Amino acid sequence: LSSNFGAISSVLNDILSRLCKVEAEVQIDRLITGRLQSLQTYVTQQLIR
Amino acid sequence: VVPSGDVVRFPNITNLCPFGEVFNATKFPSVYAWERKKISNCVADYSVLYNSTFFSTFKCYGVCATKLNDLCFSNVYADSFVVKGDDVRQIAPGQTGVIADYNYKLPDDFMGCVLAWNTRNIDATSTGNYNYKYRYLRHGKLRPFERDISNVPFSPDGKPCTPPALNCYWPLNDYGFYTTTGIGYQPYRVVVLSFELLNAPATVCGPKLSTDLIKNQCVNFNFNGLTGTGVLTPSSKRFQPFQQFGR
Amino acid sequence: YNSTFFSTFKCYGVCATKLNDLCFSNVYADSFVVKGDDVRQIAPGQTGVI
Amino acid sequence: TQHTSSMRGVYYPDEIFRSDTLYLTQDLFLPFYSNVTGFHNPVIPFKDGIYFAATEKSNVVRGWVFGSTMNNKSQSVIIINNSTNVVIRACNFELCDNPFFMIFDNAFNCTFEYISDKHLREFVFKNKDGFLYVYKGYQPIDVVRDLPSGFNTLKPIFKLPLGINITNFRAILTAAAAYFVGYLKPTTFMLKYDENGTITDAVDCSQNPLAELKCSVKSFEIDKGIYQTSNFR
Ligand SMILES: C=CC1=C(C)/C(=C/c2[nH]c(/C=C3N=C(/C=C4\NC(=O)C(C)=C4C=C)C(C)=C\3CCC(=O)O)c(CCC(=O)O)c2C)NC1=O
Ligand SMILES: *[C@@H]1O[C@H](CO)[C@@H](O[C@@H]2O[C@H](CO)[C@@H](O)[C@H](O)[C@H]2NC(C)=O)[C@H](O)[C@H]1NC(C)=O
Ligand SMILES: CCCCC/C=C/C/C=C/CCCCCCCC(=O)O
Ligand SMILES: CCCCC/C=C/C/C=C/CCCCCCCC(=O)O
Ligand SMILES: *[C@@H]1O[C@H](CO)[C@@H](O)[C@H](O)[C@H]1NC(C)=O
Ligand SMILES: *[C@@H]1O[C@H](CO)[C@@H](O)[C@H](O)[C@H]1NC(C)=O
Ligand SMILES: *[C@@H]1O[C@H](CO)[C@@H](O)[C@H](O)[C@H]1NC(C)=O
Ligand SMILES: *[C@@H]1O[C@H](CO)[C@@H](O)[C@H](O)[C@H]1NC(C)=O
Ligand SMILES: *[C@@H]1O[C@H](CO)[C@@H](O)[C@H](O)[C@H]1NC(C)=O
Ligand SMILES: *[C@@H]1O[C@H](CO)[C@@H](O)[C@H](O)[C@H]1NC(C)=O
Ligand SMILES: *[C@@H]1O[C@H](CO)[C@@H](O)[C@H](O)[C@H]1NC(C)=O
Repeated sequence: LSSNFGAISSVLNDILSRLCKVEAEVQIDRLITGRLQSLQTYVTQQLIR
Repeated sequence: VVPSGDVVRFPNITNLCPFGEVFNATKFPSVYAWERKKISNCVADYSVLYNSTFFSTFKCYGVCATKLNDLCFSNVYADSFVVKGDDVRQIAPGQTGVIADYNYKLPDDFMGCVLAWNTRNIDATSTGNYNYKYRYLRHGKLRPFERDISNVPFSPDGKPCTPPALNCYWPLNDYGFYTTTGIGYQPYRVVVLSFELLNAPATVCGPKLSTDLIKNQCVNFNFNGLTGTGVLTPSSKRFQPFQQFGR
Repeated sequence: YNSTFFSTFKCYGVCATKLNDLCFSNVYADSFVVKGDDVRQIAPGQTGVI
Repeated sequence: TQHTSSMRGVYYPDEIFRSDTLYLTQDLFLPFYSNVTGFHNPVIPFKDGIYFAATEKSNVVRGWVFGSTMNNKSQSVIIINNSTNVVIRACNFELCDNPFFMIFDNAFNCTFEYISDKHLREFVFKNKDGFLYVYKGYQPIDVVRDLPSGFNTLKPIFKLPLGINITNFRAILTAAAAYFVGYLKPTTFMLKYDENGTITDAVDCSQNPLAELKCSVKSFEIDKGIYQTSNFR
């Protein structure tokens, strides 16, 4: 959860404190995609085990 | 559950930032010898500038302009100089030109704001104001936030020379400022504000009102611009001195 | 740097600071004259008379 | 003569209060078991930042001068400590041939002023982005004629907002003690942070294959067997 995935920061509340909506959604979507694919990796490994 | 509450905590700072001292000075330096001043321990209201000073250029990198009132900055430096009208577009990251190469360079990862305004009534005379200079010859470019105020004679060979010679030039040129020229040949005063966010205790901050603490309830807190949502409990953890928050 | 000063200078596809270590292949120069308010129409994705 | 800097010159490259953690980075650091040059005054070059160590008892060394050409044609910064106070001054000094503990003839055209109110001193000087970072640490050494083995972290004392090149520097002596200089190189280190926010252990990933294995596994304890490592060589 501490990876920023190419965004400006890994903390979700610091991107919303110094950015505007159009420019904040672009940064938030990278974190959303990274965490979604991390959780997908976890569930696939669990299925095989 | 949906949160019902709000907590705002800010440092106890009452002074106003020296807007008049920085923006309204007697005279500004040249661009090749730009001046840096540290700013601390004040409140950046900037609402007093609405009836006095009007900026042709105001652009902010790394933050939003509408978020500057609820935010709380850590270390602020102000860089002041004077350029002409057509050089104001060179005060930006990733730019080239005489000013961006030999006089003033910005980092690519720049957080701050650039604000410039026109001053023809005070910095321009009828006979000519040949007081502001800029460097147009130099062996190589400049690193960011560095200056070179030397005035040695220049020669393309790379060796010292006495400037009554043939291939020797004085590296500085004078801005010729009149009151009867175009808009691209009029004096402009530029101030670059450089700040960093969320490292240290914040000393210059914003004009927001504080609020009493609420304990043991899911409320939206705001500690020096660090917004969030959670429940607040007393602590027994010990911190290093001058360290604000931990993760 | 001591003769010509450009009101407008903007580069697409490259960075302006990378133009000294770069080596180009086929260069064409297109020259014309417009008025002051048409200079913003010389850009991709623009509309207007020009 | 030449000595060896054994596990010396580790500083804080950042500022966040951090509990129990390990962090891998590449940065300008001092390589482990690398050469240092000892002096028991030449114009020593300042390439990318330096580590300066002073073994002294009577405090015969007094600050430094950093500059480009050591003339009055360029800015130079002087950081000295006289009997009462420590002063930092960035001006166009007439740099004399041999300074004493009066260093400059005149001073003109200048901006930055700052006045502030056997044993070993260690300093790290790093000039970047128009700022000069100075880190300092202290050591209660016994009698020796070499830089001792050990590991001590360096506290960041102060950064100066002065925008000049620094290609040369020169120490300033009073006219028993020795000083050693080492150069910083871009290397890969891994650091461990304890439960108080301090650095307690570090390793250089380019020194030994065992250290490269530690950097690849990202731990200090490894078990019996065979592993595959990355390229930190
Ligand atoms: C000019 C650079 C320089 C810097 C940046 C510096 C930092 C520095 N050294 C200190 C201790 C101190 N440091 C010194 C002396 C020295 N320290 C040296 O690096 C050298 C070469 C001498 C020799 C003159 C002294 C006399 C004290 C006061 C405590 C003591 O007696 O050691 C202190 C006060 C620490 C405290 O009171 O808690 C600071 C801020 N000292 C310096 O001299
Ligand atoms: C800081 O000073 C050094 C030395 O004065 C500068 O290095 C010179 O760079 C030019 C550029 O081509 C060379 O022709 C000189 O030979 C260099 N000098 C030496 C002694 O090697 C350096 O450029 C200065 N810093 C900046 C940012 O300009
Ligand atoms: C006409 C020959 C064309 C050669 C091919 C072009 C290569 C790239 C160079 C373009 C010239 C840019 C000049 C503007 C920058 C300096 C002027 C300034 O901003 O101060
Ligand atoms: C007033 C009626 C509004 C109708 C709804 C709008 C539709 C989109 C059209 C907008 C008009 C753009 C005019 C500017 C472009 C031509 C002028 C120029 O650049 O040379
Ligand atoms: C703003 O400036 C004008 C300039 O004349 C002045 O008259 C006015 O009083 C100022 N506003 C306030 C609130 O002082
Ligand atoms: C640049 O142009 C000015 C215009 O007068 C000229 O005087 C100067 O010599 C030129 N620079 C060089 C290096 O020739
Ligand atoms: C310093 O490095 C050289 C290699 O350039 C090496 O030969 C020498 O032994 C080193 N010095 C010491 C004291 O080991
Ligand atoms: C700089 O030093 C030279 C001698 O090296 C001297 O002649 C000159 O006057 C000095 N400059 C100033 C401004 O004093
Ligand atoms: C040390 O130098 C500063 C620099 O001007 C001076 O103000 C101070 O009096 C000096 N102290 C002593 C003891 O010489
Ligand atoms: C430097 O000093 C000279 C005289 O010694 C003066 O003419 C010049 O304006 C000064 N420049 C700056 C940037 O102070
Ligand atoms: C460091 O942290 C531990 C555990 O939180 C604590 O017991 C100790 O007092 C702290 N300080 C020091 C100096 O060890």
